[PDB]
Amino acid sequence: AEYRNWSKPQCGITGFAPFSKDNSIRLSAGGDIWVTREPYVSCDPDKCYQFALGQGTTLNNVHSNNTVRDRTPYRTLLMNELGVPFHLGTKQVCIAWSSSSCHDGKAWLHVCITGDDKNATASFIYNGRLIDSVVSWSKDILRTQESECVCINGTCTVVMTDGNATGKADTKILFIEEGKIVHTSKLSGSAQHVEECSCYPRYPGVRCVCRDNWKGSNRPIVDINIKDHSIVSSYVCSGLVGDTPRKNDSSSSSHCLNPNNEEGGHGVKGWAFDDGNDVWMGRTINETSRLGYETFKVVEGWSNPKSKLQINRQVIVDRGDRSGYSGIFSVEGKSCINRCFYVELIRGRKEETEVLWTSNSIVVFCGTSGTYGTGSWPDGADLNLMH
Amino acid sequence: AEYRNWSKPQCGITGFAPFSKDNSIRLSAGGDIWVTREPYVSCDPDKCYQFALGQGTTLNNVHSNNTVRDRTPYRTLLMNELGVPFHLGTKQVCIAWSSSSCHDGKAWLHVCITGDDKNATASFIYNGRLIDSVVSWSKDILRTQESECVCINGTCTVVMTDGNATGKADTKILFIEEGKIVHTSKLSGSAQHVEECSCYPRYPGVRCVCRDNWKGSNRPIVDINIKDHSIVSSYVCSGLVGDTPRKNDSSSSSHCLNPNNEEGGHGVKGWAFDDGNDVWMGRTINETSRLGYETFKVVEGWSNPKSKLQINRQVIVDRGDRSGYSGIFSVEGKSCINRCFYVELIRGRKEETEVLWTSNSIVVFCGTSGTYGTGSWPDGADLNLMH
Amino acid sequence: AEYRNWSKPQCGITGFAPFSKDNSIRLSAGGDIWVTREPYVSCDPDKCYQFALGQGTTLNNVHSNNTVRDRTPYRTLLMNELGVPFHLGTKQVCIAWSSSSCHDGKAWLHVCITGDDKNATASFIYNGRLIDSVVSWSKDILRTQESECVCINGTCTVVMTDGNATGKADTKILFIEEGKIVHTSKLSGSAQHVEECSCYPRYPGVRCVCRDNWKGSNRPIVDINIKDHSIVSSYVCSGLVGDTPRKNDSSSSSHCLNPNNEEGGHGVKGWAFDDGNDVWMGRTINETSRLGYETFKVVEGWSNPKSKLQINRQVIVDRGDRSGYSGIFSVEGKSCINRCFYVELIRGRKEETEVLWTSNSIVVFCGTSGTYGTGSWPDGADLNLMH
Amino acid sequence: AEYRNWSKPQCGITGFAPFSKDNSIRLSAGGDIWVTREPYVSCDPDKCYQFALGQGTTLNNVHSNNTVRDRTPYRTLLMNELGVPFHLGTKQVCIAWSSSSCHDGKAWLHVCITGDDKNATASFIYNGRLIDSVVSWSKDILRTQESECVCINGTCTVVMTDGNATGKADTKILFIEEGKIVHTSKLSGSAQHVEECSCYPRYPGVRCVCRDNWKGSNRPIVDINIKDHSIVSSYVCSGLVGDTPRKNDSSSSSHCLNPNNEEGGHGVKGWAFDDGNDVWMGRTINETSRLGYETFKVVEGWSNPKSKLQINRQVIVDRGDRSGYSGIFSVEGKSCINRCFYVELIRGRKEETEVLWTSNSIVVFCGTSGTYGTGSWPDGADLNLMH
Ligand SMILES: *[C@@H]1O[C@H](CO)[C@@H](O[C@@H]2O[C@H](CO)[C@@H](O[C@@H]3O[C@H](CO[C@H]4O[C@H](CO[C@H]5O[C@H](CO)[C@@H](O)[C@H](O)[C@@H]5O)[C@@H](O)[C@H](O[C@H]5O[C@H](CO)[C@@H](O)[C@H](O)[C@@H]5O)[C@@H]4O)[C@@H](O)[C@H](O[C@H]4O[C@H](CO)[C@@H](O)[C@H](O)[C@@H]4O[C@H]4O[C@H](CO)[C@@H](O)[C@H](O)[C@@H]4O[C@H]4O[C@H](CO)[C@@H](O)[C@H](O)[C@@H]4O)[C@@H]3O)[C@H](O)[C@H]2NC(C)=O)[C@H](O)[C@H]1NC(C)=O
Ligand SMILES: *[C@@H]1O[C@H](CO)[C@@H](O[C@@H]2O[C@H](CO)[C@@H](O[C@@H]3O[C@H](CO[C@H]4O[C@H](CO[C@H]5O[C@H](CO)[C@@H](O)[C@H](O)[C@@H]5O)[C@@H](O)[C@H](O[C@H]5O[C@H](CO)[C@@H](O)[C@H](O)[C@@H]5O)[C@@H]4O)[C@@H](O)[C@H](O[C@H]4O[C@H](CO)[C@@H](O)[C@H](O)[C@@H]4O[C@H]4O[C@H](CO)[C@@H](O)[C@H](O)[C@@H]4O[C@H]4O[C@H](CO)[C@@H](O)[C@H](O)[C@@H]4O)[C@@H]3O)[C@H](O)[C@H]2NC(C)=O)[C@H](O)[C@H]1NC(C)=O
Ligand SMILES: *[C@@H]1O[C@H](CO)[C@@H](O[C@@H]2O[C@H](CO)[C@@H](O[C@@H]3O[C@H](CO[C@H]4O[C@H](CO[C@H]5O[C@H](CO)[C@@H](O)[C@H](O)[C@@H]5O)[C@@H](O)[C@H](O[C@H]5O[C@H](CO)[C@@H](O)[C@H](O)[C@@H]5O)[C@@H]4O)[C@@H](O)[C@H](O[C@H]4O[C@H](CO)[C@@H](O)[C@H](O)[C@@H]4O[C@H]4O[C@H](CO)[C@@H](O)[C@H](O)[C@@H]4O[C@H]4O[C@H](CO)[C@@H](O)[C@H](O)[C@@H]4O)[C@@H]3O)[C@H](O)[C@H]2NC(C)=O)[C@H](O)[C@H]1NC(C)=O
Ligand SMILES: *[C@@H]1O[C@H](CO)[C@@H](O[C@@H]2O[C@H](CO)[C@@H](O)[C@H](O)[C@H]2NC(C)=O)[C@H](O)[C@H]1NC(C)=O
Ligand SMILES: *[C@@H]1O[C@H](CO)[C@@H](O[C@@H]2O[C@H](CO)[C@@H](O)[C@H](O)[C@H]2NC(C)=O)[C@H](O)[C@H]1NC(C)=O
Ligand SMILES: *[C@@H]1O[C@H](CO)[C@@H](O[C@@H]2O[C@H](CO)[C@@H](O)[C@H](O)[C@H]2NC(C)=O)[C@H](O)[C@H]1NC(C)=O
Ligand SMILES: *[C@@H]1O[C@H](CO)[C@@H](O[C@@H]2O[C@H](CO)[C@@H](O)[C@H](O)[C@H]2NC(C)=O)[C@H](O)[C@H]1NC(C)=O
Ligand SMILES: *[C@@H]1O[C@H](CO)[C@@H](O[C@@H]2O[C@H](CO)[C@@H](O)[C@H](O)[C@H]2NC(C)=O)[C@H](O)[C@H]1NC(C)=O
Ligand SMILES: *[C@@H]1O[C@H](CO)[C@@H](O[C@@H]2O[C@H](CO)[C@@H](O)[C@H](O)[C@H]2NC(C)=O)[C@H](O)[C@H]1NC(C)=O
Ligand SMILES: [Ca+2]
Ligand SMILES: [Ca+2]
Ligand SMILES: [Ca+2]
Ligand SMILES: [Ca+2]
Repeated sequence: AEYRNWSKPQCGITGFAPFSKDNSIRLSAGGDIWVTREPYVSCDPDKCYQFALGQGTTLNNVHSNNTVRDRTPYRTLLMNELGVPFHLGTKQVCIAWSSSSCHDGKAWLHVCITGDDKNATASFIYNGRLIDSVVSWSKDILRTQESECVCINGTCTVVMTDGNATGKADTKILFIEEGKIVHTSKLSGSAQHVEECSCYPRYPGVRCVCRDNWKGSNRPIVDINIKDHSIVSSYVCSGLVGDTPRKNDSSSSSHCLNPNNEEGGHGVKGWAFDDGNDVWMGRTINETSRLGYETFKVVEGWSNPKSKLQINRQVIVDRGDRSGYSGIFSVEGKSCINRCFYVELIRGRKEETEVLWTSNSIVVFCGTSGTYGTGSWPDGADLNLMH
Repeated sequence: AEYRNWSKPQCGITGFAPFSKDNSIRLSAGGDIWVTREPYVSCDPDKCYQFALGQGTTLNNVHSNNTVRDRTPYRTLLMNELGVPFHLGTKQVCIAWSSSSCHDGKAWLHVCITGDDKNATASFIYNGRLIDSVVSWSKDILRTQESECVCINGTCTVVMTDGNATGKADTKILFIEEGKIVHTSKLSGSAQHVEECSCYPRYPGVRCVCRDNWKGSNRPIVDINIKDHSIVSSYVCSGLVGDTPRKNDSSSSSHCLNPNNEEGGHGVKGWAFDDGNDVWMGRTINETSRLGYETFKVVEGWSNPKSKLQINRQVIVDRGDRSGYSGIFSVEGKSCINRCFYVELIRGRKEETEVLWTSNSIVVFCGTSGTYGTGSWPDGADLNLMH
Repeated sequence: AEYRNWSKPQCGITGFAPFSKDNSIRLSAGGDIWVTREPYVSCDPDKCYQFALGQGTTLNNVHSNNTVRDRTPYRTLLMNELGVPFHLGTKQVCIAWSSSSCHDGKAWLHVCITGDDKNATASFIYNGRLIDSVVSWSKDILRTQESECVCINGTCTVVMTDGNATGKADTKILFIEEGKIVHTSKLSGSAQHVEECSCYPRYPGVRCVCRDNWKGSNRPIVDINIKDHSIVSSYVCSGLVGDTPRKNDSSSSSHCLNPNNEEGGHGVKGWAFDDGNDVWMGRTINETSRLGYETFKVVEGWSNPKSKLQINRQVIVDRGDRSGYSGIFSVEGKSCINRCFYVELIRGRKEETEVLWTSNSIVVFCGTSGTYGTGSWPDGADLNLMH
Repeated sequence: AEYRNWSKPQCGITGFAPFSKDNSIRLSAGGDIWVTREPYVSCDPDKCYQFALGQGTTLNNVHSNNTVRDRTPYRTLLMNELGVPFHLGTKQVCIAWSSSSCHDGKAWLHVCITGDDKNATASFIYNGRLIDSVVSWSKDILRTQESECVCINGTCTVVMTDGNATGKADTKILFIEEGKIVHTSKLSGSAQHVEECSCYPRYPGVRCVCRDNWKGSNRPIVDINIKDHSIVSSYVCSGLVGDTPRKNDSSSSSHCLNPNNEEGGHGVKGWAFDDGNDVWMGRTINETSRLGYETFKVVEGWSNPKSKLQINRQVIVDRGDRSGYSGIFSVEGKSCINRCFYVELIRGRKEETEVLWTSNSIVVFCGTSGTYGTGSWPDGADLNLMH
């Protein structure tokens, strides 16, 4: 077995085709299913896997009460093959209320953060063995991507943040080899606040589209040179911005090198990627809450901050149904690298009070060069009947 | 590992021997079992697998209400080893309310159709990665075989239909190589309406026996030349016809090249195959509803439209118990290709109103050259006790 | 991989050491567990597997009512690794209300009998594919060993019976190669009635100790020459007889070549094997019902019909707890062949009326050349609490 | 595959990082989970596994009543991959109310003790086959380590004890090769009473830190020469003693070669290991009951009986939550041997009377040479809600 290099061109993409759906919440009304949140997908050279942060409990279970909370000692990283719902046979690969995983061609790396908010620990687990660990450096919720990291040759990059979420924080890029931290780079550039990055290989390096909880609804970009460990950062230029909350499509604006100072203070994990000067992106349909999910291409949106020209829109989750985090993963093919994405479908507290729990299911789409129709693939659970 | 060619003679067949039974519904009264329909079987070079379209729910579950419906966003293709019932550990391999799967000797191909009725998407997934996709062409429920496809050398064929079910529709044969659609052929011949084909390798090509919802109770045949992509079609000549509804065995008639215009408008998935001039077939026992299942050979039934001479009848499901879809799969042996079949055993709405759900179990028989007795292997669940 | 020959000497045996216990019934009071009976054990070159005839239902399930019945269309052969209880993920390898399985070094063979009592079908499944089948020859419950068969070189033997149980029947020995019946030998010798044989390799051939429902409480022996397919039969000489019902140890008698005409009409599956002129055997402790299980060696018991000299007695199940069928399996070691056995622990109807079901758990002991203590390992479920 | 030698240096350790947590009890309030106690961890060259002594029942199950008892015929050794909770699919690898397991690089060895208290049997199972067994020698609860054994070259050592727990007993060290007992050494040295040893490879030999139920709260040490089978024993010198009950840190004393005669009569399984003249150890936080768990290094604590200078303290379980047994396991790396430990988190009777059962979950930490923060990772189940 060989290290991955991702040294192939991105595949031609006219849009996205359905790929997987787990129906986790619907099953949990008649079965023993983990309570989860912050899920993601990542693939080794053979199969794809779905991950999520468990809440140390099943859904039909007294311990699912108050699982809206984000950090407990009971949260672990769950790992299953894509399409296998999180049942009692699921392997808990580490302790974590924030995590990232990736496969370098030979083995899995998991970055797992747990412990106290003001003094958390990141554990680096490679090939099933703990290789390294680092303590929180700003003493304020050390946290990482909640989606897959990227390994090129033998070196994996992962973006971690520590500090005030709605303000100035310390973001670092770690370079990890067989689980060992071999270098640490500070975030550099014009992206001020960066969190929950959705990274993807863009040979010779790594590109990430992130979440800005501070001063903007246009997403930060972080480019990682995996050889000299240099970092450049900016924002997705597209005048159609990708975060939530945001202004409506008439009033919204963006900049290539600065936050847009529109609907700052909040945000959501999301993704985008470049196709020449165009950008492919997803986002919630509703501008203020996490309802619906839509995907489209913005013509010149990767370079033109005034471009509002979208095309190839697809509705993934219709506007009336709940969405959540979303993120990108990459799949190596015969001759090109495809881009896929997952959407977290959050149900429960606080927005829905019929139940006491908070959990999610997922839906997964993959890039295609063929043709496709329309549809909507929501969570589909009836919370009024789950009593 | 090598591509399959199926370049062996069909095995001598005196009838069929019991092979597998899952008891899915009986278990679901005391366990967490998927609600399913439209199941089928297919084998890689080593093991056999059972597939079905899940309904995104278990049986003992509030979400099993109204699962008589055929297309929802929650339906996925379930895949287990043959004999393993669909429990919560079952892998959902794709999103689908219509599907087909086959193994070419190296990896699995899944054809998965989901989305809106008037604008559905077929996803082509090979070796766990999405390779291609195509949109509905007639904007009227793009749909496929609900049983295994067939791969010869590296090329898999699958029959898809789009358009009016009880009338004129557009049926195409797709040629797929490592998940990529390499050619598309239009249905040609005297079979007017063709749906839910049961295909089997008949080297050098592929043969299918299908369902005619339009003008006939004799089953359409489709012959696929896998090299030049040419298509010839006709009907099973046998005066004992294989569809449901149908006329009684005295009044029924058939033609080799035309629908019999008897009990048109309805139908059911089924199968048949040729043994020289004879045809081996199965069908429901009751002429008007899906009750019972019987298998027999019609002497000269593959070529004589007037032949009503059956022999080697076996009762698979006695006349008083519910059956459903059935289909063929092929198993490569040491020196010959065997033919096997599955029978869907449907329970629930609308015909049985004691419950609110609709699901099935299955029973599987394989061709034999030995001897066999008699029996009946129904679903066996007591719906009156499942409250 | 190579065919097994079992061409090693039997290991030195001073008794038996605990090996595995599944606690199936205790678990079923708080989990989804198959209802089973007639279990057995068999090992491929790497691991050991436990088999049983399922009743097409779990225990906590309305369909477990009246599972005292022996033959239904819903019974299947369950197969798990030894120590894994029969949960919903268990593979049902075939349809069967009577079965036998063995591994020849390359793949598994399963002999599976199902269908009507007066017209049953034996299915021969090798390496996951149906290879052969045979119909009942006496039209009276074709039935087989309910324990492992034995393969030497490439040839597996299995003993099947058809006809009146409490009288004259037709017993045949089948020789099976890669699932194909290559020869059939009629039972020959002085063993008149032979059923539910417990066979074990005794190179160059196969030896079986069986159950006589007709005229005796001393167990029949069947020796199978695997090359010329010749059969010799007799009885276990030991004056301490191995069947149930039987006379007390003072009044019991035996013969090497004839049934003892004591407590004829009934019986139970069991086992014994030779150690020079000595016999190692197990049997129920109670003489009339299936209570307790004990193992011992009878000095000269393999050749002396008057020998009542036992030694190395071990209690496996104390006299007050329920036992059932038991049987032998063989495990190839570095330089010798060990002998092990399982005991079925039956609970439920008809003897226990607190519940409506009938099922079993198992306990497994293996031959040892070391030392051992005492104990008792019953089923341990409290049926009064399972309501 | 090759035998393990553990011929690498111990890894540099600044403390311990979180590694795994199973949340077994929280899940059992909404799922079918084994009742267990006395768990441990052990790793083959590829993955780590979690073991425990099952009680032959699940938690939500009438048979979990009175599972505070230590020895029943229903207790079996459960084995799962680390992180997979003990669900109904868990393999019961042997019968045991006391056990030890280890992997020599080629296969697993399990030492399994069951049977009567005054006449128990140890079964030695290697590569899935029973190879040897030995009877109790002092006729008073033959018992072993309840954590992993250690194999160097092809030879595994395991420490077993038989006799009065709160007094003089007979402790032997067994040397096992491919499951066969090849030598037996009597405990020799100044450690009088030795039980439940936590052993770890310290090339060229094996070192164990044990529990003294007799005359001391300082832990016995046993050094095993794996070539000449010689045994030296002593006590952990550290003036901060590792057992429970114990005196407070001001009043406690220790000796290198004698029990401290403080809080004799009781004790708990635990661990420690040497780092030059320093000792790394864990222990309960509360001096008298099994509440809390803390880890630290005692400067010169491996050689100085008066040293009370601790540093690098970490709280594993805060002082108000229940702990239990703990033990060490070793993980071979690229160039060094790491040391990890597990902590049993006991819930239920007798200390907690809201429920009738007694069970545990676990938490696992691994040695690290990086940095870490703080936290507390208790069991987290709410027993008041589990009714
Ligand atoms: C079955 O499924 C398939 C696959 O899913 C479906 O096909 C997909 O359908 C969707 C939905 O329509 C399409 O996405 C939309 O695309 C258009 C852009 O494409 C159109 O316009 C292009 C540019 O045209 C202009 O220039 C050309 C010269 O270059 C000139 O000729 C022309 O007259 C015009 O001036 C055309 O190139 C393009 O034609 C091509 O494609 C056609 C297929 O669509 C085909 O017929 C042609 O042959 C040719 O190949 C095409 O006409 C986007 O406009 C659109 O996004 C708007 O609409 C969505 C709702 O769909 C809405 O959510 C968005 O916000 C956005 O709406 C804003 O913009 C509109 C235009 O500015 C405006 O009308 C709206 O009111 C709204 O304005 C608001 O926002 C803007 C900023 O965005 C702001 O400034 C305003 O103030 C205000 O706030 C979608 O992205 C897919 O491309 C299409 N996919 C494929 C592969 O074909 C199919 O529908 C399904 N079939 C059935 C039966 O269900
Ligand atoms: C911890 O666990 C271990 C391992 O499990 C336990 O050790 C095991 O213990 C069991 C139970 O005792 C033993 O099995 C029994 O074995 C004896 C046979 O062995 C004894 O007798 C041998 C022959 O002695 C005669 O000849 C010699 C000369 O050859 C002469 O010296 C002697 O005086 C006598 O004349 C001896 O060789 C043998 O000694 C050897 O072993 C000893 C250990 O046991 C050891 O001390 C010696 O050093 C030496 O090595 C030994 O004394 C069987 O008799 C016995 O079976 C009877 O008892 C069981 C109940 O245990 C009962 O169910 C059976 O039915 C049977 O009882 C019938 O026969 C008896 C004798 O005829 C009679 O007294 C009974 O009333 C009864 O009679 C009825 O049946 C007969 C037909 O059977 C009928 O004709 C009558 O009319 C009537 O109906 C057991 O098989 C194991 O061998 C032993 N295992 C080992 C490895 O040591 C240990 O007990 C446990 N420890 C603790 C503390 O729990
Ligand atoms: C985020 O997480 C990280 C990682 O977990 C946290 O960092 C860890 O924090 C813990 C908790 O403090 C530390 O463990 C404690 O370590 C100290 C020993 O280290 C201190 O003392 C050393 C010796 O100092 C002496 O000598 C030097 C010269 O050699 C001289 O300069 C000095 O003045 C003094 O005389 C120092 O080397 C050491 O400094 C080093 O480390 C510092 C970081 O801590 C750093 O600032 C320095 O730069 C330098 O590198 C340091 O000052 C142990 O004393 C302590 O154990 C005591 O406390 C725990 C509670 O924490 C208690 O449970 C123990 O029982 C014990 O308390 C007894 O002893 C005390 C001293 O004797 C006494 O005050 C207590 O009352 C008590 O006495 C009782 O017991 C004794 C016997 O034990 C008995 O005789 C008495 O009668 C009585 O019964 C802990 O082990 C970790 O080392 C530290 N880890 C790391 C990697 O840094 C961090 O806190 C977290 N951050 C946040 C914001 O949460
Ligand atoms: C996190 O950072 C934000 C900066 O965005 C801080 O909020 C600012 O606080 C000052 C002083 O109270 C106000 O004048 C500003 O209006 C706030 N800014 C915004 C954008 O609302 C916040 O206090 C920081 N948190 C901590 C704990 O330091
Ligand atoms: C689907 O096709 C059928 C043809 O079989 C159409 O039904 C026919 O409709 C015409 C006009 O209403 C009637 O005169 C015929 O008697 C019908 N034929 C039969 C066999 O019943 C049907 O309308 C078509 N559906 C659509 C949506 O076009
Ligand atoms: C085929 O099945 C149908 C039911 O689908 C049977 O028709 C029923 O017959 C009984 C007795 O004649 C009537 O009371 C019912 O009203 C009928 N049911 C329905 C739904 O129409 C029919 O008898 C079966 N045919 C054969 C040959 O067995
Ligand atoms: C099965 O065989 C037994 C022979 O063991 C038959 O039972 C005998 O029947 C005759 C005639 O009724 C009686 O005189 C004998 O006493 C019976 N023998 C015994 C040992 O009880 C039995 O009838 C046979 N069953 C069938 C269906 O033929
Ligand atoms: C187990 O050993 C202990 C020795 O520690 C025995 O307890 C002692 O018994 C004597 C006589 O009754 C007392 O004088 C001592 O005070 C006891 N010692 C302690 C430390 O409490 C105990 O009896 C032994 N058990 C058996 C069954 O022999
Ligand atoms: C160690 O744990 C024990 C309990 O095992 C604690 O003792 C309890 O203390 C409270 C408050 O002092 C008393 O009300 C209880 O009666 C005690 N319980 C028992 C069972 O004795 C003790 O406080 C703990 N010690 C430390 C240092 O935390
Ligand atoms: Ca934002
Ligand atoms: Ca029809
Ligand atoms: Ca008998
Ligand atoms: Ca002690």
